[PDB]
Amino acid sequence: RECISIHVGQAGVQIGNACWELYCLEHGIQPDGQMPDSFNTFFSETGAGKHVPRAVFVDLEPTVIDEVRTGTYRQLFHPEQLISGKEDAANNYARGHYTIGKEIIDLVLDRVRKLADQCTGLQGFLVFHSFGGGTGSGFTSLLMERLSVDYGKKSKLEFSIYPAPQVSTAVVEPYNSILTTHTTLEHSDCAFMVDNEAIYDICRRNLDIERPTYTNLNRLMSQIVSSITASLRFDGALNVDLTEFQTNLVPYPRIHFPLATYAPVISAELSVAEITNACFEPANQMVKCDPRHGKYMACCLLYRGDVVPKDVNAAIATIKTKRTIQFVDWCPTGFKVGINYQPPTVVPGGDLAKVQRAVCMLSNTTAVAEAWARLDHKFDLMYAKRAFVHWYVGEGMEEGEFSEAREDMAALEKDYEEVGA
Amino acid sequence: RECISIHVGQAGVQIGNACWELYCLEHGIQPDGQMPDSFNTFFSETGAGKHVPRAVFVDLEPTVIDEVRTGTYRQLFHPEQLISGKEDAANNYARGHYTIGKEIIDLVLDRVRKLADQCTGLQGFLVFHSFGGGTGSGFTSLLMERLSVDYGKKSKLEFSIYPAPQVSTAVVEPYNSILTTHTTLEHSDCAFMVDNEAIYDICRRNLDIERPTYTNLNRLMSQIVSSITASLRFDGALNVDLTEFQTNLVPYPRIHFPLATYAPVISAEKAYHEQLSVAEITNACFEPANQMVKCDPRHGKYMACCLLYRGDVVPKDVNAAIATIKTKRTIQFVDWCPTGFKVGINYQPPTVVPGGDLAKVQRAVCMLSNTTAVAEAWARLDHKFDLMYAKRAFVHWYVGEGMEEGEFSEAREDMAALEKDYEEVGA
Amino acid sequence: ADMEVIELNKCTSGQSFEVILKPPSFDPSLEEIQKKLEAAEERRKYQEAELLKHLAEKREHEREVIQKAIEENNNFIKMAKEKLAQKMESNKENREAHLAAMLERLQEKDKHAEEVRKNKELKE
Amino acid sequence: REIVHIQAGQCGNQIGAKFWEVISDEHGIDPTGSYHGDSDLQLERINVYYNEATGNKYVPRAILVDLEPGTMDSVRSGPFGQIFRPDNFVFGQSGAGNNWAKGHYTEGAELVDSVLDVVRKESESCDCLQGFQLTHSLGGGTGSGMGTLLISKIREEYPDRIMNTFSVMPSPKVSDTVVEPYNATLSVHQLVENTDETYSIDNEALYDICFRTLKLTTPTYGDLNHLVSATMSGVTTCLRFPGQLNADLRKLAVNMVPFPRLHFFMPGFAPLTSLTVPELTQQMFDSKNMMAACDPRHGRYLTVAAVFRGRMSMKEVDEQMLNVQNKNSSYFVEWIPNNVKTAVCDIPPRGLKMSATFIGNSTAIQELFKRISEQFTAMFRRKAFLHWYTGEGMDEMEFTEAESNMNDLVSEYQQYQDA
Amino acid sequence: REIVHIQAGQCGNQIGAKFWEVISDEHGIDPTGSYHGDSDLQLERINVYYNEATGNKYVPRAILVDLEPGTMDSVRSGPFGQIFRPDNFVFGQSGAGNNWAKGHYTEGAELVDSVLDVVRKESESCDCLQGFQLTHSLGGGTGSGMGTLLISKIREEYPDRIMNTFSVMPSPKVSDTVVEPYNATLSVHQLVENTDETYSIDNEALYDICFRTLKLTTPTYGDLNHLVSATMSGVTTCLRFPGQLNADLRKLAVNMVPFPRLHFFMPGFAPLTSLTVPELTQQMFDSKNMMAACDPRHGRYLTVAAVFRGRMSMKEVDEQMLNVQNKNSSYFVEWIPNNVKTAVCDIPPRGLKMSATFIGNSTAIQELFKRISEQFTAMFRRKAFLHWYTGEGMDEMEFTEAESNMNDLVSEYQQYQDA
Ligand SMILES: CC[C@@H](C)[C@@H]([C@H](CC(=O)N1CCC[C@H]1[C@H](OC)[C@H](C)C(=O)NCCc1ccccc1)OC)N(C)C(=O)[C@@H](NC(=O)[C@H](C(C)C)N(C)C)C(C)C
Ligand SMILES: Nc1nc2c(ncn2[C@@H]2O[C@H](COP(=O)(O)OP(=O)(O)OP(=O)(O)O)[C@@H](O)[C@H]2O)c(=O)[nH]1
Ligand SMILES: Nc1nc2c(ncn2[C@@H]2O[C@H](COP(=O)(O)OP(=O)(O)OP(=O)(O)O)[C@@H](O)[C@H]2O)c(=O)[nH]1
Ligand SMILES: COc1cc2c(c(OC)c1OC)-c1ccc(OC)c(=O)cc1[C@@H](NC(C)=O)CC2
Ligand SMILES: COc1cc2c(c(OC)c1OC)-c1ccc(OC)c(=O)cc1[C@@H](NC(C)=O)CC2
Ligand SMILES: Nc1nc2c(ncn2[C@@H]2O[C@H](COP(=O)(O)OP(=O)(O)O)[C@@H](O)[C@H]2O)c(=O)[nH]1
Ligand SMILES: Nc1nc2c(ncn2[C@@H]2O[C@H](COP(=O)(O)OP(=O)(O)O)[C@@H](O)[C@H]2O)c(=O)[nH]1
Ligand SMILES: [Mg+2]
Ligand SMILES: [Mg+2]
Repeated sequence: RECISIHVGQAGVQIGNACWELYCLEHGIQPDGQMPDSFNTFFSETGAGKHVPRAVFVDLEPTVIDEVRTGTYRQLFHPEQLISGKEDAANNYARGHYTIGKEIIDLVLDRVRKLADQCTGLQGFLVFHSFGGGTGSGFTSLLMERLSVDYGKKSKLEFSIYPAPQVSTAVVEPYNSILTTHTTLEHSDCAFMVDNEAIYDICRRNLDIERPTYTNLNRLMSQIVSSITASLRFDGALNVDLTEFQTNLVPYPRIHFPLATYAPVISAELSVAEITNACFEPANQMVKCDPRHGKYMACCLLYRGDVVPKDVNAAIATIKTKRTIQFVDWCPTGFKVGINYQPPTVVPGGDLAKVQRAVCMLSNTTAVAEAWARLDHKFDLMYAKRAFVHWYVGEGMEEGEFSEAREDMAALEKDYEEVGA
Repeated sequence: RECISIHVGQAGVQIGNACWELYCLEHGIQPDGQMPDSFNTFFSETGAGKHVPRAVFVDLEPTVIDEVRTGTYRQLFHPEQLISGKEDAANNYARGHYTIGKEIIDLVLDRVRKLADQCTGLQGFLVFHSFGGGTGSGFTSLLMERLSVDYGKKSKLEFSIYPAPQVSTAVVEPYNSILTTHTTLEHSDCAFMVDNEAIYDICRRNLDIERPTYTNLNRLMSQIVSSITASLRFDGALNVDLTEFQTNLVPYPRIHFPLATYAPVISAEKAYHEQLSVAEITNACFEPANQMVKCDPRHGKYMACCLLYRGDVVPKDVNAAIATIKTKRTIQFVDWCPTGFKVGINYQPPTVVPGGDLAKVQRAVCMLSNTTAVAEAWARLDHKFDLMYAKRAFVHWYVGEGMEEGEFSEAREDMAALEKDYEEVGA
Repeated sequence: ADMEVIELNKCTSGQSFEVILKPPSFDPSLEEIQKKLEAAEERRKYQEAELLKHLAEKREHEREVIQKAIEENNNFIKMAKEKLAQKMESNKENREAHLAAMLERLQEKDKHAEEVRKNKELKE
Repeated sequence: REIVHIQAGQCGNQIGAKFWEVISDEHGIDPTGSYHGDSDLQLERINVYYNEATGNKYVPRAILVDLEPGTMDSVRSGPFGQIFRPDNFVFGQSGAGNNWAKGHYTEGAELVDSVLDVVRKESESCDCLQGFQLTHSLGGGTGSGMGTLLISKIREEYPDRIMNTFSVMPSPKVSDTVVEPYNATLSVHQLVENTDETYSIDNEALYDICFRTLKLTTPTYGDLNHLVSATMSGVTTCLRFPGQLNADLRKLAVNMVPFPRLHFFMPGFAPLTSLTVPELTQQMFDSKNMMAACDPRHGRYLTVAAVFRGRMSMKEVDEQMLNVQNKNSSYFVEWIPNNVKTAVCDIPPRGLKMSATFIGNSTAIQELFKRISEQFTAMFRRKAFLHWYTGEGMDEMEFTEAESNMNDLVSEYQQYQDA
Repeated sequence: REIVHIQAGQCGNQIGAKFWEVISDEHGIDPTGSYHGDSDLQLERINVYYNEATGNKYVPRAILVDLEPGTMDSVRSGPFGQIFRPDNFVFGQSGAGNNWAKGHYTEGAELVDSVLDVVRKESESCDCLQGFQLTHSLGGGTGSGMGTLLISKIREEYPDRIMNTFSVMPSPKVSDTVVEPYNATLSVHQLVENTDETYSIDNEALYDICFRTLKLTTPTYGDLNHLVSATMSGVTTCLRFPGQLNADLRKLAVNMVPFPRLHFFMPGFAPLTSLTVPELTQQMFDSKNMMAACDPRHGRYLTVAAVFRGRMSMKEVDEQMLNVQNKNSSYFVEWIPNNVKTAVCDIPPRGLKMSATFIGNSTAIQELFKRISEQFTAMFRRKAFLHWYTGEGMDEMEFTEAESNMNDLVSEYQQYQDA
């Protein structure tokens, strides 16, 4: 009933930056923060006229955060909610969690404390961060440690960008990923992975954008992010509420990692059923993998726009009887379906067209640990020669922290496979 | 020579309510209690003007007793003689005899004591109560225990409504019946059962009333009840006092259960037909069809008979009636008995309720019989009990209020004994 | 039927009489228990002083499992504050006299660099 | 003689809002105002559901309980929204969870008192209070959780008095939520112990009823909610009107339950939707017509009760009932003698110049319980989402106590098909 | 985020004069004046190399060190001679020697302070200084000697910050001495210890590049110097322009060096002298094209980075690169997963509407080091000219420590051709 976004580090920021852009257009707030449902979930009607996001932005180098207080939306945020740290984390987790985090962590934590100080029953956090990458792995990890202390119950939802070869990574990446995951894990309640590769693959194919920008990919994620949070922003008597959407998505306290298929992505310039039917689609996934391989344990469709349950149930029926079903051993075969009457608003300049209705399929499938391995294998064979390890042992880390994380990784990789039959 | 009615619980009450209504009409008392033989048997000529019944009324839920101090007759009774107890017995004997009885028993007993305090030689009690049903089984049973202490000799006559499937009962019913009967028995001197079903069957048939009210049935019983007590309101030989009842109906101290047949029951609008012959009324006394407890004595054996004629009648005929049943029906008396027939003639003509469904008659008989086939009725109750109890049925609902698993035992015990005594008086 | 009628009681406003028709043929209370009235009363105050301190039971298990929860969140807090004090210190210690481990490279190639321009002072 | 009424949470509250919108109608009460009805009877027993107030005015005996404002602000606006004492409202402000623990223990207890404190003032201010009845979802959190408790809390502050519940036992079809099996299993154990009569309203039956026979293609939480509403009507009735029996409701209880194990009644209705009398019986006694998803067949009846409504003679009613039990002899128990009772009342409902409603204590209900104790061990099996409650501060084996009790119950139901 | 720049001595200085003459061009700065360029980007990162001054005006972040007036007065006159802050000049006045000792010890130290005192004022007057880069001869004296020291002195006054060097590793084919082997071997030991990344510019390669392919007859210190100049350009670039990555240069470092042993990169260029893109890659990845005289073949790559210049689409760039590694699979290490990264920038250099530059951490460089540690023991197999440094105040075995260290390094490069 009050809901704070934290975006940390290049990705975290840029992803967010361009989906508060979408939130605003959705709720019809003009850049300067003014505007002529309830959506108070995400904004404070501060003073008379203006609206201000319920957000903090933290990067350890200006640049990104900087071109925020540069590019219209200059106004949106209060001067203090964007934190910035003079010196980069240099693509390495040691720095973020320890060396240069130490510095800015205590200020950050005070400013989130300030936006919650002003919420009669805050209920959570939407942490936005990269998987590899200095400050995204590191600071996040540090942040979430501390937050768990100051706000024990209060949910932490992480949105994670699992990285890929061709939306550019960097050698050491894999280390950082394996690294944060492990720490973050026993502190984060539920986590939405986003395969950059998948996203990038959607653009190249469905939009025709040959070599996509960050901002290119970022719009797509924006839409996906909205369509999740959509729930707790406004109402619409038909559903909404992530609170108890999670309920299904995480059967098992290991922070599980839902997979976001999204409805129609079609370039500017379809039947209730058809959109659905593209949710059960490798091609249209949002982490590279596949569930003709893995088993489901939690399913959940998030429809947006003008839709009718009549139409929604008879498309759900014949989804159970001509396709690959895939529900593990011991579950209801669920399908928590949520409709939000409010039609899917999109960015005018952008590459996608106005739709009429858009699905959103959240799935907890076992084959998402296809994605955990491809990360692990990289790690294992680099580490197999200390790779770059020293760059971390330097900033103050341990030879055995790297061990005792990959430790954990191999355990989770099994749990997932261990929910077999 | 002074005679107190106690009516306990729904049935008890309503039955009474509507037959003091007839007593009044009979003795010509206006509702407010004023009037312009002796009948002091049943009223006290209190203060100047008014008459008041010699009655108490006890229910554990208002409602019934309430609509008494509501519906003209409002006046008849003194404020205090109607006792009412906030909380229902809920259809179970446990509550009546123990749990909720305990509360109101000590007050009741004091108010009967009061109507007797003012009787120079009270002679008895006319207890009116249901067979199944919460307070009707339970309170009664508690009452009659206590009365037997405070008033040792003094007769207790019970009028009991043996219940039936279709004048509505309730599962547990059979429990309660069997239950009270056992306790009540070694305390009550003589008892007139009244088969609800029998009564209901009389209406459906003789009155054409398709689906009868309580009030519909109750009137009938009213008539019958009068026609018994008749004796001891007007004085003129046989059941003059209460003692005379034992003498005449019970051969065998086991509280026996006389069966009332009643004379002509004929729907008004017939009123003006040829009134029936002294003989004919008699002849319908010996009539399954006209019984007042479902059973039959072409099956059982008599041991005490007794005709109660009302109206202008003459012995000479009463006789030559009796005469051609002796050689027209099933005589049928027990190995070691005369073939009795104490006849009671009362000159006073049978008065009836104007609104009512029956017509003014000219004479009406009343046949009280002690027959062994009344234990037909004891069995039909027992069988129910036995087969419910065969799985503890509802028993807990009583064990709860404080009863014993073995009180249920040691009552059905008694029941199987009586059921034999009755069959054990057969040649 | 053939009757014979015994006379018994002719009276102001009624008559009685028998009509014997054929010869026959051949041949405490205790005030006591209002005490058992007290027996029921007894075994119900028990009946209920059961479900009572049996439901006073089914509470403060309640009050217990409430606490075995907050009492298990405090475990998670002062278990994982020191997963951080003994890390954000097993660190700033692991480096703060460990970057100065990089200065025994320097005050060494320095107290030798001075040390052999003291060799040049070996041309006097 | 007098009864206060509890509504708890999303389903418990909407169920009642459409319960009060009907009885208030049949008595004739404006949104606020008192009487307006060309009948007269009504006000005999208006006592039983209406502690009346200032001016003439009628305010229902109603305690409104929920753990999120939501569905409660949904009633203050809408139906007879004005009608309930605005101080008889208890908001939760926090989450419900949809998790039985939060409802019965943590976020629950938290409120309890301030509803306990209100049932008190309302009951302790009746005049010969007879009992409580309460409505609720049986899976899901607030209703099911806080409820079970509230009634477990009511007992004790009232031993003595009897416990009445309408419980919507939840199904796979119409609402997912990987959990209810848990919440329900947990509550079913809980009912079995605390209450005297409960009415199993199976949502599965309810929506299968709008479909297999009704062709309502996409059933509202409304219609279906409207079904229960009218079944609530006729189940009461002699409670709230008549001149036949008088119904202590304890008089009910003590007659419809041979075995202490509060046996759960399956209800069912006469003319369905939104009438010869024969044709009104063979409908009421048909399985396609029961509010609990069981075919009373595999399972005989213990005790049955039916109450009829409107202008029709108890001539055909007597002998249509005393018929059903012959063209179906062996499906009512042998050893409970007159175990099917009918009652006649002649003041019509919604539309309808004719309507029967039916209450059956049938071992066919074993069927309904088994199946949830099976969605249960199909999860509590590999200790499924259990973690949502391990974490709430509950023990692992406190689930095994209620599976191991619900199975005990199913077993009695079974045992009783005897000699 | 900010970087000050050191130039030391004859080669170190001339290299920079033609480094600044190119970057100053691409941003658009007169000899003195500020801007003049019909582009716009430029001034984003002009920050990084230009501590700006009075009026508008742009003055480079530049420390100029030499131990004889000579080559410094050669810059004040000539190119963008005016541009450097005249107090950023440190003259030596005495001999250089062309001997590493004089530079690192006696005639060196002498000055160090008055350049250490300047790097301070310029760095300590940046605002989030990122690191230093310095240029120098690796054989010869002042550049190589005073350099090694200056950086050995910079570390310590700055631990923390990272160390960047362009080093001209000197050759038999085209050099002005016989001693360099000494100076270089002494310095190579010295770098391996102090810096984070170094660029080996082999003069052998440089002149062999003007000959084996160019036919450039008698090569000036002019051209050949011009090559390094434009290679310095494209090696920075993302440091000084873009909108792609952002490049902490520590971000570079930490990604290009698996092993602490500051592994020395070998550079190389696209279109050479004084362009299809395929033909731009196979040029950039060809051994005849590397600024360090090695054939990357006998020697696999650890990590590689390439930055492209001019408007051309990253469609063919993506897949031309992700090509080279297949038509040459086994020559990039197996165990460093994505160890070849490309960056695209679209603002042209000197002429050229197309230009790639390439940075490779290859054990092929082992080849370059072995050969100098061999000119060495072909002379330290003699205490040959050693007497120039014995005499300067140095010990005999302080050469053996650096032969014995230069051999250790060559041994790691070797060891890593593993599993
Ligand atoms: C099982 C719920 C069902 C009854 C309705 C839906 C939900 C609903 O509550 N509605 C419809 C619009 C408004 C509301 C009611 O209409 C009269 C009404 C206002 C009401 O009584 N509401 C309850 C109060 C409330 C208000 C505000 C917030 C929460 C609750 O009712 C139509 N619904 C969306 C579904 O059934 C959906 N079910 C499914 O998709 C499937 C099932 C049925 C197989 N999922 C479980 C996978 C649809 C697709 C058939
Ligand atoms: N989808 C998407 N991915 C990004 C974006 N920026 C970085 N990434 C990815 O995240 C990883 C790099 O993390 P960064 O956030 O850039 O590193 P950081 O330390 O958090 O940020 P910096 O301090 O600026 O270096 C790589 O896998 C990139 O592919 C972005 O804007 N969108
Ligand atoms: N003839 C007749 N029978 C009645 C009447 N009222 C109840 N009965 C019967 O008596 C039995 C029920 O007993 P009740 O007197 O109603 O029960 P109670 O506990 O005595 O009275 P309540 O406290 O009002 O419950 C059933 O078998 C009914 O058929 C009546 O008015 N007339
Ligand atoms: C001047 O700024 C540069 C800075 C960096 C890189 C680089 O080479 C292309 C630069 O250009 C010379 C860089 C390097 C190397 C890597 O190793 C392959 C890597 O993964 C990654 C990179 C760069 N990152 C990306 C995503 O390409 C970050 C560091
Ligand atoms: C609301 O008030 C009701 C109250 C009762 C009964 C009932 O069902 C018709 C009610 O209607 C729902 C009732 C029930 C059941 C019996 O079991 C078959 C019984 O014998 C007897 C009854 C009722 N009694 C009679 C004589 O019909 C008494 C209790
Ligand atoms: N029939 C009926 N059932 C409902 C309703 N609302 C919820 N339910 C059922 O009960 C379950 C959850 O109940 P809910 O009311 O949300 O629990 P609460 O949060 O405690 O109030 C669902 O699975 C449904 O099957 C209602 O409107 N009517
Ligand atoms: N490419 C390049 N190399 C040079 C230049 N000047 C000197 N060198 C190389 O470095 C060695 C000596 O460098 P030098 O600059 O004279 O040393 P300094 O006295 O310390 O400045 C020579 O052997 C050359 O190979 C230059 O102008 N350009
Ligand atoms: Mg970073
Ligand atoms: Mg009763």
